[PDB]
Amino acid sequence: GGGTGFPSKTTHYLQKPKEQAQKDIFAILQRRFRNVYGKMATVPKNVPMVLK
RNA sequence: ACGAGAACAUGCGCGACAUUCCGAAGAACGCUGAAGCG
Repeated sequence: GGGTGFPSKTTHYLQKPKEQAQKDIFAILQRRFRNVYGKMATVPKNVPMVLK
């Protein structure tokens, strides 16, 4: 379904090492959504932040 | 007062008969209405 989350709808997170995948996802989210992740200085413990 | 004088290169006759512009051919191949959450 729709609204399952960022891990879902994205093959790359599973393939990348947890830390590498988290960094790449944070970079992508900051590139797209600058008003939430763009304001965040560092990578959060979990990327994306919220559970869907 | 000419190898001359008359004297239609003419008459009847259909460019016509038989013919399929057809034969073969997927508008389809891939494509999450989804991501962030303020």
